[PDB]
Amino acid sequence: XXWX
Amino acid sequence: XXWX
Amino acid sequence: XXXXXXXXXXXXXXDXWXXX
Amino acid sequence: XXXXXXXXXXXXXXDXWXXX
Amino acid sequence: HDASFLNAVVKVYCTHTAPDYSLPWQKQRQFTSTGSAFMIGDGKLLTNAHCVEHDTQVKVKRRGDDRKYVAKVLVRGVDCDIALLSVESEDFWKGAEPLRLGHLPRLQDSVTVVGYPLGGDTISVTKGVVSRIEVTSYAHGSSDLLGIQIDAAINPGNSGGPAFNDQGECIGVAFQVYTENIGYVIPTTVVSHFLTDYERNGKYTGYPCLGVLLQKLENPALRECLKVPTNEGVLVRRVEPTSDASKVLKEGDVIVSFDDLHVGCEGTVPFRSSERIAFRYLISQKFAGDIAEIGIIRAGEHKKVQVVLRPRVHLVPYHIDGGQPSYIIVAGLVFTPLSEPLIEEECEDTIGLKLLTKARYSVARFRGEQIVILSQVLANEVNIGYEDMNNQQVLKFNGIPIRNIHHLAHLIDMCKDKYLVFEFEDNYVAVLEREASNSASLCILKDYGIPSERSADLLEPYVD
Amino acid sequence: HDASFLNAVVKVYCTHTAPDYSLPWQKQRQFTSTGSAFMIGDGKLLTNAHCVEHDTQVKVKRRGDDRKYVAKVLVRGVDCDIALLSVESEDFWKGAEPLRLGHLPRLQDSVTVVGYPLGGDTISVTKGVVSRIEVTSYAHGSSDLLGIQIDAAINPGNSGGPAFNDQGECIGVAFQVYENIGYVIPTTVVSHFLTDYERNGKYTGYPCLGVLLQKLENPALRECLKVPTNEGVLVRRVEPTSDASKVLKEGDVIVSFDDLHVGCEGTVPFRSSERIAFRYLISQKFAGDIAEIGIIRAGEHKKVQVVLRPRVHLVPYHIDGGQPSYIIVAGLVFTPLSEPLIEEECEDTIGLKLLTKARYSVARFRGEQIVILSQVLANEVNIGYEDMNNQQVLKFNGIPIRNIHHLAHLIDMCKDKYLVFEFEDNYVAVLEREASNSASLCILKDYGIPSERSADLLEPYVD
Amino acid sequence: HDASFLNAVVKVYCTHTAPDYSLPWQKQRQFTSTGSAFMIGDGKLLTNAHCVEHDTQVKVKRRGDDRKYVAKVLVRGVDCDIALLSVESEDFWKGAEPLRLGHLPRLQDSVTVVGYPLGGDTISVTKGVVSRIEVTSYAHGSSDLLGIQIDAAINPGNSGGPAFNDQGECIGVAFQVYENIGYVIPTTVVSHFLTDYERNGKYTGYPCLGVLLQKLENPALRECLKVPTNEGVLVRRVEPTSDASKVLKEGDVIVSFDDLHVGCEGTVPFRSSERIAFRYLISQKFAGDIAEIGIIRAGEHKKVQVVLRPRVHLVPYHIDGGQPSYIIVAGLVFTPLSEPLIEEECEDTIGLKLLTKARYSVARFRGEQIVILSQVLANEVNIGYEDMNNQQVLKFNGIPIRNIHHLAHLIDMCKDKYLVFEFEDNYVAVLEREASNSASLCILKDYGIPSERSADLLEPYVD
Amino acid sequence: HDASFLNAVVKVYCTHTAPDYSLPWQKQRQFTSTGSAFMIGDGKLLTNAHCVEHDTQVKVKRRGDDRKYVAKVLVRGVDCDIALLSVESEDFWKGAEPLRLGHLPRLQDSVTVVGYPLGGDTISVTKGVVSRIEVTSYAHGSSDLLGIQIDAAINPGNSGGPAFNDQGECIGVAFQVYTENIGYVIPTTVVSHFLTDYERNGKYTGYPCLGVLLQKLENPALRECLKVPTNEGVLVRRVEPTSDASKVLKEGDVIVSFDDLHVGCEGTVPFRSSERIAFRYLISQKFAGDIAEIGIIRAGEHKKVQVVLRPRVHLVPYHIDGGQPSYIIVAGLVFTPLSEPLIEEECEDTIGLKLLTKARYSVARFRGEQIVILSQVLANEVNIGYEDMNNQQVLKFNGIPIRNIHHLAHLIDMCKDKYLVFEFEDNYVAVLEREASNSASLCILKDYGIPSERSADLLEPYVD
Repeated sequence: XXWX
Repeated sequence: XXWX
Repeated sequence: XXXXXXXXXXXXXXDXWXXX
Repeated sequence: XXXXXXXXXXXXXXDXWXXX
Repeated sequence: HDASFLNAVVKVYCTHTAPDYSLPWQKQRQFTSTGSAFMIGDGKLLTNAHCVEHDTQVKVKRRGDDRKYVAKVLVRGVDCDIALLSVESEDFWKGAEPLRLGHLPRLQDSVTVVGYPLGGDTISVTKGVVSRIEVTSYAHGSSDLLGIQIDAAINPGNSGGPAFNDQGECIGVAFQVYTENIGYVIPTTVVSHFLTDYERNGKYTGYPCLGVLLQKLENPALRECLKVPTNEGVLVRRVEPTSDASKVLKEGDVIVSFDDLHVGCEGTVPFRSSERIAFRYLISQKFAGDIAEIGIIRAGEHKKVQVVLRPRVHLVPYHIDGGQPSYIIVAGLVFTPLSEPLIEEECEDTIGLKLLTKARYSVARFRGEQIVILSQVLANEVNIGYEDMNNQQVLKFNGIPIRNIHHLAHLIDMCKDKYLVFEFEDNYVAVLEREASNSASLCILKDYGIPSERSADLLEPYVD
Repeated sequence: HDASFLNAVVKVYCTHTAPDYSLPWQKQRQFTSTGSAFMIGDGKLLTNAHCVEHDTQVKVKRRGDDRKYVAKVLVRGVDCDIALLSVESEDFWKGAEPLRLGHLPRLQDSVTVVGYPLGGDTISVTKGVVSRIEVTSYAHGSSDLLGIQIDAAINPGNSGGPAFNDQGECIGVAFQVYENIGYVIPTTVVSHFLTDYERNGKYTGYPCLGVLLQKLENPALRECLKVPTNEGVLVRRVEPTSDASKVLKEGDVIVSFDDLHVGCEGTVPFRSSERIAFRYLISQKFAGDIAEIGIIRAGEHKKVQVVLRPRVHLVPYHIDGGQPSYIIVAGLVFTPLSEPLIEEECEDTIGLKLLTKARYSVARFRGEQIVILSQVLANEVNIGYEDMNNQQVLKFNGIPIRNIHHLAHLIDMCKDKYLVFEFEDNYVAVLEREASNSASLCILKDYGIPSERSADLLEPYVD
Repeated sequence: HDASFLNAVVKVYCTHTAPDYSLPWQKQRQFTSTGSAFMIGDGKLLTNAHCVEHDTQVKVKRRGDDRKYVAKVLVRGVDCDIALLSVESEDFWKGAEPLRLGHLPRLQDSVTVVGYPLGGDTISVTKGVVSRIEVTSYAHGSSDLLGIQIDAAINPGNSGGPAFNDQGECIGVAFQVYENIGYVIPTTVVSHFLTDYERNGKYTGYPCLGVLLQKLENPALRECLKVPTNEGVLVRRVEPTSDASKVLKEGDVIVSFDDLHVGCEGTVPFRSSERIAFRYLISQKFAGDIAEIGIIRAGEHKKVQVVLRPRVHLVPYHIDGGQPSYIIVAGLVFTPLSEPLIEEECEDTIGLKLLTKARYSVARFRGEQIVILSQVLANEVNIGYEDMNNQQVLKFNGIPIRNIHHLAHLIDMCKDKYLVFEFEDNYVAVLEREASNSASLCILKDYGIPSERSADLLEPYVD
Repeated sequence: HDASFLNAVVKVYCTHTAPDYSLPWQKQRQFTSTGSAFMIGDGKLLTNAHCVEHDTQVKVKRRGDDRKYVAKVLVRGVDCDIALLSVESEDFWKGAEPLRLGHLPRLQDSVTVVGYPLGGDTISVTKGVVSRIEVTSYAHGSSDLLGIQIDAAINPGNSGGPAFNDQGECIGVAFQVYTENIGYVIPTTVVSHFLTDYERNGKYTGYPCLGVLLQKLENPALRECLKVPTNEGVLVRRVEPTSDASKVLKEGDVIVSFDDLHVGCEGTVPFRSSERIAFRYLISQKFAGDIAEIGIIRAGEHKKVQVVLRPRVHLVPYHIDGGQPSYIIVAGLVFTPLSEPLIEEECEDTIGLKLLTKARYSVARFRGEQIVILSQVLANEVNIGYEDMNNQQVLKFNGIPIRNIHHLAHLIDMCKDKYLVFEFEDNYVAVLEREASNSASLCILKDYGIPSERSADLLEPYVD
């Protein structure tokens, strides 16, 4: 899960 | 050799 | 809950859970 | 003599013994 | 004469098979360790619980007797680290002259600890004084009970043998785990509590806690603000939701007396003639279920209340309740309850900040609550994308908040739905297809491979 | 004409004096460091932000010249680790031939990094190929950007010197601190940094979508979400301070971004036949750009528009240069929790709960701070509260604290009998207001201290 | 009546704030510690000097009482590591029964140390015998004194609590920092410390002969020196600031000291049949005592008289509490080299020559200091001299420097064009006086600093 | 074709017997090591001196030839780390096609290093660029000579083989001692200097130094105070008493030009068209005995002077002059000259501050000066009280200041006096009786035990  |  | 530090071992100073 | 630091390896910055 | 006393001390051989928490269909490697025990009278032997912990078999050897005998573990307190053993028979107990329990020593009282060092066939002895009488912890993060410090170091093999007066009475049990020169002793009083606990209830009910988080009031303005007279009282910062307090106490309460003993600025309280003791001590001398009367200052007003005292409820348990940890596997997704041993075994990383704090900082909101984690995913075509997922807390299943792992297990079995939807802590969501998960069942545990989808306790029916 | 190219590469001498983050009326021990910079044109020197970080003085030295000169730092992007420098001489720039910036290289392309290794003050060179092109992490300041890896290791004194083509164009900026792994900041990042600054006369910073994303590699997962093909990423969370919170919702699946299809992994078409992380797209925009986003919400296709701004950090890495904020109030020292503060004392004495809030919690609103008690300066008034270090403070006299300025204001307006601080644990410290106001001078005329505030906290507060 | 004895033993809570020795306008990070103290009579508490060292506040706590009280440090002998404390309550001392001091024990005598271990705030006890009686080293403050070793290890929180006879007399003070080896400061040392302070209303300190001695164990050596028997020690060196420099000479052999025969080893009769180090005798005198010394000089017997004073240290351990001295002058920070300074930065960045001067060189005159440049605060005026840390400075404008006060004076009187500092290596830094005087405010209004001196350097200077 | 070049490279086998300095009647343990060499033409092989250092025997192996041959060490520069070898014969040299020396490379020039890695029978190659051309040190604390840095790491076994152009010329010799990825190369120019040194003098005369301690003048006020115009010059802080300077230069002199090349604020100086170089470089390109013209500013006045340049005189030597270190033993008192190797071998403590500084900070006051130390005392009835004496510098003997150990040895032999009086650094004095010391001689070295009271060089006659 990545913040973009 | 000692200091006294 | 949360915001505690529930074990008296990982806390310290003046915050202690009372009991046995 | 004394008060030198004769090797350019144990000194540093802007103090250097000149030569080969 | 003197050597009669040492004849009451016994060497303890125990084979240990612990469960593996990381993979809890399996057990850890079987080993044998040694320790000490002694005759307390009747047909009973006293020892540390850690000596007989996870006992596959337990054997005891008399001093000056070649033959080993075979012992059974009657009852074991984990947080006070005590265990009783019975022995069979009739030969071992022949001509045995058991030890009597002394009262609690005074500082500087001479003490000797007797036990069997690791290695060798011979008994050993150390002498010193009682250096310290303090409340301490007998099991990691577990509880706090009275304890005696002595001026002499103790060999691991030497717990749980006796600690003696100069009058030959046993003043407690030696305790060593396995840079100090300070030995520890579980005192007679904690021992008595254990024995009467056992006589009354025929099983270990433990040592109660008040269920409360206290702040010392040293500062003048605090005390003035709270309307506390003289120097007395500790401020209640937090209460445990599963304890009878919190129905009784509130944040901002200053406990003042306990069973009509006054409580000071710091936690202490009258103990014996010249001495004071941490408030905790009184609490610990009660039994599970007991009521204590507590003098309180609420608002500005003196008030009396009653509180039921029960043993601490640990959301992330230290003790596992013995036996084997629960697990359930769905679509190769392996679930267990978070426990201290699991953390210990997985070490520091791969656990992670978010989860670690929850284990350190969180309290049970109701009895039976657990943190259910997904430890690993056993790779397979149904779980693709979900592999590489480690130590994640599951919150919801198909919309429903998970109370504990038996609950989760009951929800899986009642599920007729299209998908199995798992919402985790990150807000991460794993979706799986029910029918395909089932078809994969045998194939997954074969290949990995594992005897059963569950641990036995989760076959049982679920309640509420 | 080879030695011509080197002549644009300058050595950078810098003296850093940072703040003590515990008691930020003081400074830490100054140290000097060296690094590299090069001529990009106009009167401008390009280098690494960290090379000039908290600079008390900056000197630059031309190749084959003994004299140092005085450079001033013109602008610093922190998130891309880039800095521009000027020098006033007319020496220096005399006979200068600045570098041209080249385009983004392709793998196996030849590269030479030029800079000044630590010590000896003679220029150095390494040669390698471009091993990797990827979105990578920048200076733990984190904003993720495109980056180049090279087959060659780079000396710490070499960053911020240039990385060259075989055509003699600069393809990026050497970046190293302290493998056989080089890291280069590529021209497009540099370019972005320049056009940002060319407007505004100052560095605004790279924007972000403000969204927390899950790949969908699982067919079951997609069916459930009614995704047509395998494409899209799933929105787990939306930052409140982002424009996206008014537009995107948890559960949405984003599908296209300015008409580029987001893959079911995190990807996106890059150039020609290549694929790059979705983050690349967002990063190539500017603050205030509007992006059009394709989403699947419920089962239905939608189109939304989001304004893009730089991430609002609850716990900042940057500190904005110079002095950080503080209070005192009766020996209790109050500052904002920051990343730089988090390593002075490193990790301990901070504690699990704080550290995690710093790694996880997001701003609920612009300007929110996590305010901590760093320490207590022992004194009669605070007796019983000494020890007491690194504790987030929540309420003051019942009032939730927004940030340290809010806190400075509530205290100025107080007038009440006691000052009551509720901290993280529900631990509470109570002080007598008069006694505190009377002990002020004694405490900081003792301990001893320039003033009872950082200068900014004097200004009138907001809302 | 046992619990009666314990009731005199108190727990000590102390908050230490020391100076930063590099930039001594600042302080290091305060920390709190605990220790022990006991009642010796009058209104006085006895404890370890280090327990109260650089105290911002001191609290004491009676056994079986929850309340802390406020103690003030009355007097501190540093060289014996002893301290007296007072408390104003009339609580506290209410119902107090102070300890009686017992005589010096004999080996195998039973001993119990009583104190408060770190944490838990309950009293503790250990029992052992007296294992050793010897002249030992004190707090690296060095003055060598009589000391007791015990069969028992002692917790750090236990020093400065009492060590007891079986008769219940105090035989000394527990001393521990941080084996199964205890160290106790014996009653005779305590006694010395009290009578010293009882005069003068302050601590003068143990004196020394000021002489450097070689044993003669070699018969050849003795024949050569024409020593009658095997006895005597040989004088290699004499401290200039000692009274002995006017009386004793290199080469002398000292034979008796106040009519006690010094052995050819370093010894001396102790009590009954025991033998102790010569140092014991000197130590049992007071500053200003005159001692009569037997010597063999050339081949001839002589008798001389020497006044005895506390050793004059060129590089001090003590620092005399509170703020150490400093200058600045154009960013160059000047302080006295001290032992406490030598460990902040520990050993490195000091360098071989300095470290050795600190371990060897002796004062040529009272008040001599080794003055160092700790660091340089970068600035236009000092360009080229930054770096430049921890360098002893010798001359200022041709004038040999006696100490930092002398240096403060020469600078105040300067009026010349350049300020010229010659350092240890013959490295020389030259500054423009005007430019320096003009950069002052900017430098310390930047860096940034309370003032350009430590307060003492303002007072008029001496000669 | 290409492989013809690699055929000029040779593998070097060498057996090493070093002397023990701690006990210098003894030698260290004999071992064998490997390295690289190459044909430079004539009958000569080039290598690193450290490859053949303390050579018991030296053997070389051609590439693709099973037989080992046997080589002699013609001459060895220690501070430039170069050695020449000759080989016998007539078979080895058959069909050999030696390497020619290239000129000095430019930054980024392609380089390949060729040599024989430790282990295995096969030759290896690494390619990179010239990363750096700088003055560095080739032997610990010894001297500073030009050097080439390359972009590729080098295997210890790979020095002292050749470093090549892309034109096949050798641009220097590889150097590796035995976290970088940076290889070092002794350049052709330092090599030329060595070869012509050898042709001219038929022995190694070394690389001269100016004998001076310099300070950079960056600061404006310094330069203004010293009356130095523009930006030029370095300030003379100290001069070596054994060097022709100090008869010529004085503290406070600012050297301005050297052989009519101007010297800047920092030490640098015009080198090649776009480049500058540390002043040291010019100094190093001279030969022992050469005169340099030096432009100076004294007071405020420009002045020209001439200076003879000789190799540095090291009071505490690094190199020992090869062979075995001197020693003399009196009454069991063991004396040797202080040297770097001795320090290295005794490590950090037991050396001590006072002595260590002398070794770091002190210069020779005259040619032939040494620091003589008493390393250990071999216990015996004559030396009682003097045992336990370690690493002490001796200053005087019977009143006389000791110049070096040959001097001390000459004084012992000329001594007819009653006592042997040794005054040490502390002012400590050891007195011994002459006649008894002699009687003990045989007994002491028997018992300890040691072949000889001396090392051979101290039997020789003493001069002045």
